Amino acid sequence: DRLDAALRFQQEALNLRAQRQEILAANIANADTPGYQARDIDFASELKKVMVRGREETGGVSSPAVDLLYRVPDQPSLDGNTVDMDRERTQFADNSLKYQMGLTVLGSQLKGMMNVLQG
Amino acid sequence: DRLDAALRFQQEALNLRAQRQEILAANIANADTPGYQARDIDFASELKKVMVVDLLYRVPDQPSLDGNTVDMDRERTQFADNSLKYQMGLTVLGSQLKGMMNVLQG
Amino acid sequence: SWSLSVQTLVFITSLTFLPAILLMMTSFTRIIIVFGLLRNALGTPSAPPNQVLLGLALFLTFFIMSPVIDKIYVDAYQPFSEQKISMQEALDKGAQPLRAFMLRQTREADLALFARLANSGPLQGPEAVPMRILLPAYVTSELKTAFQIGFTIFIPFLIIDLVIASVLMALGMMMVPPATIALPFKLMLFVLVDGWQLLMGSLAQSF
Amino acid sequence: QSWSLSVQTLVFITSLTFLPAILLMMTSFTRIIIVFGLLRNALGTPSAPPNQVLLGLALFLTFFIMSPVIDKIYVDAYQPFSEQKISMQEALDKGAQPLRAFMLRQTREADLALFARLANSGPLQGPEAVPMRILLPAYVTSELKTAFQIGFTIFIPFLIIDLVIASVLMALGMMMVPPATIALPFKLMLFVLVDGWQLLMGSLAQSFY
Amino acid sequence: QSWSLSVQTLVFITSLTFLPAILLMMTSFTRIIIVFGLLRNALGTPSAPPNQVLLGLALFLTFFIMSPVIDKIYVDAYQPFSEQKISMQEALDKGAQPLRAFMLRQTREADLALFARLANSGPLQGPEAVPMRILLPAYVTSELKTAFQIGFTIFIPFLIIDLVIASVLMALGMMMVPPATIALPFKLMLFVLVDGWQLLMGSLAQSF
Amino acid sequence: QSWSLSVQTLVFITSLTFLPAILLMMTSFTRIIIVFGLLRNALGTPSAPPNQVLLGLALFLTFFIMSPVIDKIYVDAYQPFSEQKISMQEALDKGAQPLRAFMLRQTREADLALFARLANSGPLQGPEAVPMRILLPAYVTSELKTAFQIGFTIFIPFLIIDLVIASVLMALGMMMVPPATIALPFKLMLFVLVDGWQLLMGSLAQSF
Amino acid sequence: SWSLSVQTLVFITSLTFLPAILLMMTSFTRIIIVFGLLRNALGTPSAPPNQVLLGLALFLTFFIMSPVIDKIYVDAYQPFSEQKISMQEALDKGAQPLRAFMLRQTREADLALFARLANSGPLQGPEAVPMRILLPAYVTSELKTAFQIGFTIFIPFLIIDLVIASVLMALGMMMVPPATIALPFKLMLFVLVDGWQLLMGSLAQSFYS
Amino acid sequence: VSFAGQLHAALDRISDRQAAARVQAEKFTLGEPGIALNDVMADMQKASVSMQMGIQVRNKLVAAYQEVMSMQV
Amino acid sequence: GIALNDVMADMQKASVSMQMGIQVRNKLVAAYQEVMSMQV
Amino acid sequence: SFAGQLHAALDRISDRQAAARVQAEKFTLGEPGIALNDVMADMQKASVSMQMGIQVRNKLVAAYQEVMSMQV
Amino acid sequence: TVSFAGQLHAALDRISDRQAAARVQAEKFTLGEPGIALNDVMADMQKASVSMQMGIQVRNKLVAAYQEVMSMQV
Amino acid sequence: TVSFAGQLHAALDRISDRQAAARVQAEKFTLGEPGIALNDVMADMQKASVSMQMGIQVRNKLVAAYQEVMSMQV
Amino acid sequence: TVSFAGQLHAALDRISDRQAAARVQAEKFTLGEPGIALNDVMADMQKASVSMQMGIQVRNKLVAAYQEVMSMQV
Amino acid sequence: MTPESVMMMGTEAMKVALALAAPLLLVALITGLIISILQAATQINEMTLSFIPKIVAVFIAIIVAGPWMLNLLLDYVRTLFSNLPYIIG
Amino acid sequence: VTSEQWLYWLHLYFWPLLRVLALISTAPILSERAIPKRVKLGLGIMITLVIAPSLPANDTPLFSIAALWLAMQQILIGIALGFTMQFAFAAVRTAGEFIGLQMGLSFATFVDPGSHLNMPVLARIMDMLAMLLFLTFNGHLWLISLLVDTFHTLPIGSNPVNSNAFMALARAGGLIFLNGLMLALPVITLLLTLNLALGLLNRMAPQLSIFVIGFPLTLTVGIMLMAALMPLIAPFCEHLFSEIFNLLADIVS
Repeated sequence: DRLDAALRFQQEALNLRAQRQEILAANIANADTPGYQARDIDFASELKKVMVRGREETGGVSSPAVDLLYRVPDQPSLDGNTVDMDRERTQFADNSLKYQMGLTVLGSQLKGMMNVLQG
Repeated sequence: DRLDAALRFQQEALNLRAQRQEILAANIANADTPGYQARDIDFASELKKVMVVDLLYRVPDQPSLDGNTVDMDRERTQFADNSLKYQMGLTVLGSQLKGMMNVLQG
Repeated sequence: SWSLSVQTLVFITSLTFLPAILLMMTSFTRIIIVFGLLRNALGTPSAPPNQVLLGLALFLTFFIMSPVIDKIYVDAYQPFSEQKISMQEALDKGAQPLRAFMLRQTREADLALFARLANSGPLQGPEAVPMRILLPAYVTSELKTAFQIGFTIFIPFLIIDLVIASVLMALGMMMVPPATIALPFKLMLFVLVDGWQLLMGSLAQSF
Repeated sequence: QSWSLSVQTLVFITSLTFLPAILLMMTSFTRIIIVFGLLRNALGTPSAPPNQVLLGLALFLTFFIMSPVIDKIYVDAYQPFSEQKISMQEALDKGAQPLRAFMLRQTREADLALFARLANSGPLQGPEAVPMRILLPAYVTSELKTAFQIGFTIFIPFLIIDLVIASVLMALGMMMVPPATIALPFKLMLFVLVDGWQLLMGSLAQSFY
Repeated sequence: QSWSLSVQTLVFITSLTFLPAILLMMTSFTRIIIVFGLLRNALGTPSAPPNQVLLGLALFLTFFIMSPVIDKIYVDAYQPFSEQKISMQEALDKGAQPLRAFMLRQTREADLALFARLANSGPLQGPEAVPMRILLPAYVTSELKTAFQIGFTIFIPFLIIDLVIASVLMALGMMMVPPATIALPFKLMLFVLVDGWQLLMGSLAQSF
Repeated sequence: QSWSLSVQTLVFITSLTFLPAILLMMTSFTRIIIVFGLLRNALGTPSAPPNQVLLGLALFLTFFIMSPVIDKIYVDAYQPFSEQKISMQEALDKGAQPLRAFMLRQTREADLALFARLANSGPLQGPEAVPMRILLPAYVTSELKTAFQIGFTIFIPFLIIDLVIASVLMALGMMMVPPATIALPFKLMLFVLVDGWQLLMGSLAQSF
Repeated sequence: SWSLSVQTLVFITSLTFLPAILLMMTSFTRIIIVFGLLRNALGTPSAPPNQVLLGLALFLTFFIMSPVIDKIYVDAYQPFSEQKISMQEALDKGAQPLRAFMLRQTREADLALFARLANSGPLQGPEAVPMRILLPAYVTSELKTAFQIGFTIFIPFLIIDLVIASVLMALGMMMVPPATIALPFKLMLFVLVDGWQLLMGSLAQSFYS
Repeated sequence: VSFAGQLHAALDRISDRQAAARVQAEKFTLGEPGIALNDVMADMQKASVSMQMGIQVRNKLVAAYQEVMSMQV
Repeated sequence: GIALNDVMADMQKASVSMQMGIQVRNKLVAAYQEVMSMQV
Repeated sequence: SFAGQLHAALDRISDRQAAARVQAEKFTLGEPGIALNDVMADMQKASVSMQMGIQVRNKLVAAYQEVMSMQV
Repeated sequence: TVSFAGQLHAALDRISDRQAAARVQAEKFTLGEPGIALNDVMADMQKASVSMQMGIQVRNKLVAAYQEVMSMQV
Repeated sequence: TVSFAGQLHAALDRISDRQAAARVQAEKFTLGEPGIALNDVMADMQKASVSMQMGIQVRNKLVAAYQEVMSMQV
Repeated sequence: TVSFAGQLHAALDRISDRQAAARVQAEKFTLGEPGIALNDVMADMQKASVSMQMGIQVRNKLVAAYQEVMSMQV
Repeated sequence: MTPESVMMMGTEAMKVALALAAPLLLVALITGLIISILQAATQINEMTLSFIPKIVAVFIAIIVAGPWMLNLLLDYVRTLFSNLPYIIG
Repeated sequence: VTSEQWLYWLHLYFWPLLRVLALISTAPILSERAIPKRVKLGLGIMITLVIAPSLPANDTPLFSIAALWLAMQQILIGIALGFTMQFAFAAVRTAGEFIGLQMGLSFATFVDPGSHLNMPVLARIMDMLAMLLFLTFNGHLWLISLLVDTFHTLPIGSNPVNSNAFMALARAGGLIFLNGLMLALPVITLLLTLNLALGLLNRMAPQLSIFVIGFPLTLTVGIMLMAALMPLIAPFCEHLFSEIFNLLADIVS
């Protein structure tokens, strides 16, 4: 209980990082599909929401209970998709580094605990 | 050895790709020899034979006057394809060896 | 509340002092010394094994601490789950029954000596005695109580030995050792009166 | 001039290993436990209180005895260390002086002279200039001698009881009666009525002063 | 010929590993420790001085006794090595000589002959050329013999005390009174009065 | 045919793990250490010389006893292998010979017969047909038996002294004294006046 | 069959449990318990050093388990090495001779108890017993057999001490320790009656009988 | 059904995935139609990831077993 | 299905809890054996 | 006294750990003004302090066990 | 009649002949002898490396098991 | 009269002095001082690390020797 | 007349000569002495490292074995 | 294996002990009784002169019957160790 | 997929392992130091592997004071079972030591109590005979079975506890003495008569008796008496084991 609660914030943040990267990869895959609005999630609000109330799924075809918001387009396009590649690749790299940061923090905490237990 | 049986297929494919690459480059080099026939091997049949070489003449497309049947475009495409497949075989064999290695490392 | 890893470190560290807690804080020393003196009384220093005496003292200690364990459970074990009190306010609250027990079993002279050994002048009240002054005083009081109980146990066996020797001397024997004759009579007296159960009952009554 | 943090941590953790050695050879502990080791022999019960009880009682008594020395070390040396006004080297130099004085006051002059002569040391102007290499073993020797003196003196009343009981047993013609078993309960009586434990600890504490 | 630095530090750490063996078999630690144990047994108090106290006393006495040898090693061998004047091999060879001389001073010729004859060594001219592999076991054996001699001699006054108290008790008819209980306090008194600890340590130091 | 250098390095560095096992089971260390422990028990004091001194002394004695075998191995195996004249496996086979002879010379016939019975061996023939896996346990058993034979007769003089002192003390009348307490100094006296250590080493060496 | 990477992984992992196989599935436990008990009996707790006894026990176990290892090699290791039997079937084929060796030396009472504790159905023949029942039954039977052997071993070495004490007591030497006298005589006995050949042969028969 | 059964199932699944990727790679190298290099390379990637997962699980499991066997009773 | 993120985190948590249990039991067993190795 | 100093040291170490954890948590949410290098340095400092506490505990426990094992 | 020493010798031989075969193939390919291919040289070298890693891991497991068995007290 | 405490103090002072010199040079180089080069800074830091590692190993060996000697039964 | 200390000294000296030779070769190459090739310099450096690591492993095994032999209860 | 076999094991063992110790104890007892009755007849009473001939008599007892004891005890131990693998359970 | 929920398996396999290992470390014959530690640990592990899947798994976290209470409960149950079993061997040792002390085997205890000179060799003889008998009657299997059975009576989950029950185990300390007296009785009494007979001899001409004639005679008589008395312990052995077992069954509940 105590150990589960202490490691729950970073674990949930890392899971939300994984889901956000899945969404960003879906946006990158559909970058040339005509009529596809780019989707993204508000990381902080959804993280607090998952924090207060546990993770839930729409079904389980299954998907998370996250709110898929639409990204504001930069410039218009005749085909009708709002996937701007610069934004997609910047968010992809930023999410990548933040996921690596979450892995580093969680691994440091778990070693910081094995150090105590080991004897 | 069991280690040979796992890596036999990719090694034989890599060697056959190298041999066919040499044959195609020989066809390119002898493009100007009058009376030279363009030779090639059937990769799949020879791979069966080695896993379980004979040179086959290429069917000419255009009739030249000096008897040379080497066509530039066909063999250039085949040469590029063989280079690509040799790289793919190297990649697959390296991946298998690296997996066998990380199984052991510890 | 401080860090979980520090809590784990402190808990495992405090687990080491378990023999110290059993000996210095509970009554285990008293029963173990009483058992040793009683064994010395019967004249057989290896009749019941040391292991058996230690385990019997452990069981007696567990029973005689059962009220204090219950008070600890009420004041510390339960509210630590309901989180009305936790960490600091509780560990000390749970240790309070131990303080009450050790105040009950400690003489005033030992506490006075250990206070004047620590220059603690303003120690006026009797429920605010620090652990540093309370612990060794309690141990010394336990030693005195155990020695007194051992002497009380010694009295009847000494009487039996003296009686046997006197009858041997009066009957004319001057060379026969009285210990060999008196040992089985000591045992038959100990068993017949059922010495063991009354001894444990008195120890439980002795608190 | 100050040591680096890594060197300071290394020195501190290394010196943490000498805790039993420091306790035995520098504090009161050696005089206490040894006397206990003899007292349990005088009472006629080698079992006595268990070994761990006696060891912990000696530890508590030692802490109470060295409370003034510990307080002086905390005030003069460790407090500037925590409040950053001193280095580790200077703290080590300064904190040992009260402990050196405590060791010197219980050190017999003969043993100190013996260890000087044995180290071929030059003329020591005054107590203040005595090296620690000379003060430590001399203090241990004087400590052992004092502990043996206290133990032999302790051995007296129980010898009185044993002699009286044996004389009474033999005067009645009861020659075949071993007096040790008879005299053991009376030794316990003597230790109980006079409050032997409290008196002995008070005597030890006063002896160190 | 000079060892490279990494080899030098490898040798240094490997030699530091063998420190207790050098202390026990090359210094005066073993004889003092044996005499202390025998003395503790002789007083009838098998556990009065804790083992750590006696071990520390023996270590300090050994350091004081071996201070001249350590000074000779420092002045002749270690100091030039620390100033890069000489290599590690020649420094070790030069440092062996004072310790070898000290060990030869405290060995018995019979044990040296026994180990020389056992090892089939050729005739050796004088004490100048005796291998360390020959000298070390002979020195250890001589130290054991000397320690036993000292302990047996020390055992005498306590034996006198035990015999006299036993005879005094027996001549009174006290047939079932054990003499150990009466003898132990008097053994302590005898050892205290003669200033036993410092006298025995001085005697051990003087014998070296 | 020869092993690759990587295989040679692997085998060589792996074989160093069995060095304590080789020293204990296959060499003279076991008998000497058992005799020393039994002598410590027989002296009346259980830990007078520290275990470290006895272990080092037994190691030196084992080296001195086995030096001829080591020389034979060096001549036959180590030297021609290091000069790259024989392979590793053949060098090991050649070097196993003098050690096999040393093990055989001290091996009881009954031990070898029993361990050949348990290994299904049928027509053995020449003493030069016993395999290493059969010879080794028989050698260990013979060494244990020989060490016990030496120890129980080392015990004899100290028992004589104990019995004589106890008989004299009790016949004189002082039956309340502990005979061992008075006897221990006399055991030390007997050990030092006979030169017990030197003679014991001589006997242990001449037992081979 | 498994991929070669999986086979190598399984082989390397299974190489870890070798001490467990030696201790809980092999003849090692009885021999080591008997050796420890015998060492406790002779009064020399450090005589054959633990390493010597361990090496002797290893050689004895190797000599005793030879037919089982031979059957495993001929039935499981040989077909597996010749690519006739898969890696996941060589283990099952080789676990049968070891199971048979463990069964013969086990005891009905232990088998019945551990068949009851698992709430398993009736086992009409030994061919229905799984490894989950045979393993601890074999372990308990081996422990009991080793302790029986050691406790009948212990008797003569205590008999000698008894007679030594009685003889010492006949003459009034009540303050002579009997253990110090008995130890050389116990060593003499264990030398005389081929102390080790008889014990070695008795243990080996105890397995093959 | 049991822990050993679950471990056997995991090993079988990992080996089956690796064999499927290898067979598809050999089919592509053979020249048979319909097999795309994209699928071959992605399946080899997935097989490598699964092998690494199995290796990590084995490493931990061995570490936990060593920890349990080190307990003093 | 369950991803590596969850599998690894629970795997580590179980390893940590098992190590904690082992250490606490070792402390308890050592204390008990120290108590029973007494001399009364 | 001594228990008080130990309690103060443990409190300081736990405050270190809590500050590092809170800073990392705030940085995870995307809060401005917290830089990655500061987070990593604080995490490493907290780890160093905790390791020092563990080592001190080990030395003290070993010293206590060695003292309590003496033969009076 | 199985032999653990014989089995270890056979395994060490297998590794050593694999390494020697790869080495000799590299020898001939460096010397310029026709018929030897570079990819075959590299593949044989990597196979020898895998075999030696096999041997090293088995050595580690065997040594650890032996040390744990011999560190036990009877 | 050579004392071991003096030698240990001298060795610790040498290690601390080397570490302090390397730290000071690195601090000055970070502050943009002209006459300090990066290669010298890194080499000095590595030398200080080597010296401190040597000190740690010597301390470990000394502690092992002391704990072995003080564990005797006299 | 075989002394193990003599063989240890010989092996240690041989390692030292290899290291010194590699160091001197690198020294001379740096000073631009004609006749020295970089590939041979690196090869001899790696051989020196291999020899030193072999010495380290042998020392580790010997020290471990000595500590296991020297800690038995006699 | 059966408890009857075990208790028989103890009995025969301790009867072997009795046979081993009976000659020495009986010789000592006879010597002590003879010296005591001689003291009573002569009206001499010192507790030490009865201790003198007892040692000599008991030590002669090993001279005369010692080989018999040594042969009996070895035979007992040999038979016990030989029958060890047949009383296993 | 690929779940392998580790916490469930750990909580299922931990507490039964704690109880089984707690019994193992204290139960006679299973707690003797001659067994290597790894053998005991493996036996506990295998017994838990057999038993645990049938039991209802607990879900209390290992990082809670509830886990500490559970561990204390398992340790208490195991040590109580093992110690109650050990009481019978304690009684046999007491009877043997008393027979030996009436032999005059160790006379130095009457003059120097606890003076490092005591050899209760008869106590050891009958202790190992009792161990052999316990092995024959398969008492250890019963112990293991009862360790398993105490679950149905007292499940792993924290349950409330009683009091005088502990006294019962402590009051079992009387049995060690009470049964010991009887075993002796069949021999000490006759020895007593023998000593009485020696007294009649000392009522004749003064001195010249005891310490010179009494000791060998009484030693030989004790030897042959209790050699004849050896067949008697086995029914008393079964009586002792039955007493301990049904006391355990009655009081553990």
